[PDB]
Amino acid sequence: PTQSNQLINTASALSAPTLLGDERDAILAKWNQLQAFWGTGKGYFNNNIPPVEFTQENPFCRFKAVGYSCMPSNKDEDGLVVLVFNKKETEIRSQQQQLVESLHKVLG
Amino acid sequence: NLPPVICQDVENLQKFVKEQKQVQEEISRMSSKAMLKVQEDIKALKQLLSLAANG
Amino acid sequence: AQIKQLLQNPPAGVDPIIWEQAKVDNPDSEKLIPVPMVGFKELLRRLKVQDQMTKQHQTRLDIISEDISELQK
Amino acid sequence: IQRNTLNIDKLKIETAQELKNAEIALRTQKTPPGLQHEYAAPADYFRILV
Amino acid sequence: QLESLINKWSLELEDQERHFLQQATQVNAWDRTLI
Amino acid sequence: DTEGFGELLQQAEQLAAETEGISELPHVERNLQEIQQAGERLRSRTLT
Repeated sequence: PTQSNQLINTASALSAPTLLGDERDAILAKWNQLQAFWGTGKGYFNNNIPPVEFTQENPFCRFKAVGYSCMPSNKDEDGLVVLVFNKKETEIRSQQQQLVESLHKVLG
Repeated sequence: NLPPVICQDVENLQKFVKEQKQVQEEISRMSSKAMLKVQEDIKALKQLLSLAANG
Repeated sequence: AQIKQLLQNPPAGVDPIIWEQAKVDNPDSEKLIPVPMVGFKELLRRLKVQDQMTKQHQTRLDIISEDISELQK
Repeated sequence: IQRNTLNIDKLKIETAQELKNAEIALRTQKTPPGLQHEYAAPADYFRILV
Repeated sequence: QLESLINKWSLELEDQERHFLQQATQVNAWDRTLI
Repeated sequence: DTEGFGELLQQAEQLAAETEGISELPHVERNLQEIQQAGERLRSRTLT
């Protein structure tokens, strides 16, 4: 119901916009296609409906591939939780007892 | 003769094309030789470990 | 079950043909999982992690040279 | 008009290679000096120019 | 006007799509080398 | 490629030094015409 009607707006924006009322809508179809291919900007297609917002997650964004990643091999009773900090490791290691205290206080 | 927001999104694309290209350049500066040295070292340190083990 | 439920659906804006093919292109099926790459900013995020992981491999090879300097002496 | 065609698509190739040369100058300046030794492309340009 | 920027940003996309795919293949190799 | 015989020699000295039931005397590094004799002096035992 959402996705079905988003897809109809996207298909309309990429082939048959009706925003401008003459030959300029055929140039607007190319503008909507270009924006969708770059994965940015806005598919304007009718004066009565919001534009098709384009991100790099949109199907027509050409800047996509698949790559590879290792899965984790540690188990839930290993207790291993990762925290990433806005800190350099020499600050983390020198604060490490104060960080253990602070995490213990965050554990009540 | 267009809605003004379509000019603003032409200006937004004239920012975004540069943000992709500047990162395509940041990638086009990267070098594998540090990762090739890791394979250079893995041969040398295996041979030096075998000289140790055999001795 | 977690792996198979994840692989059952193409990620946001990946084409199904590319998502199914990337499960055949995967060289180790129980250590490794297919994960998308989207825009040059994800490629740069990988390359910066490859730079820092290269250094973290080097910092262990540096110590393996010290571990072998124990042995030969 | 055909003698214009072949001059135009020649000049299009000429101009596209000079954009590709000036991208080496644009990249060498954005490369930090601690990595500028890894970027062979200025010496590739001078070897090709010779 | 606009269509000249469109036809240029086609030629700067049929530029960058190649660099993206080559840099993606390069990253897929270097991820496997570090594994 | 540039990975010479020293890799394989280091594995050859091991195949000797893990069969050498240790003497009180070292062994002699035979010249190539003693090596050619030792091979045939041994093959002439084996083929009996």
